[PDB]
Amino acid sequence: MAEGEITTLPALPEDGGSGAFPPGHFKDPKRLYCKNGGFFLRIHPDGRVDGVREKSDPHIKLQLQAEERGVVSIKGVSANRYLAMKEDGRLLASKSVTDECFFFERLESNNYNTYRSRKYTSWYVALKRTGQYKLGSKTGPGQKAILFLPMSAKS
Repeated sequence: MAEGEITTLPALPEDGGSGAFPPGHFKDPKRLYCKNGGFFLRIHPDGRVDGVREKSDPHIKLQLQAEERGVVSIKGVSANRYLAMKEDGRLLASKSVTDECFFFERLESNNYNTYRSRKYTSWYVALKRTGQYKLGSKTGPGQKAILFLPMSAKS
């Protein structure tokens, strides 16, 4: 009956944020919790990307990896696929990584993170309120769907 995996509750591990996010936190998976509509990102094995409020889904355990400075490659653990944004706006995942699998990460002044697309820095990643994936064409500033809260599953 224990909700979620190893519990969670609001916390703040490593309070030494005197800079940004140097290499030292991409060793454990990270749950992407969307503050808009409260929805956790979840990559299905079929590639279909969709968010869900069921934190008891071991499919939301995405393995992130820091590549260059500010660049971070996302990867699915159970899905075993790298997220990829198409050119029209359809988001999907594949076993082979590509140049569209990168996402410029940027932390704002609100403890909220923001993943911006690379091959398309003119659009950010954001889900809908019904748990569906918002087209990368309707995404943009003004919408708070960009306020993500990737919590590391340390403990």
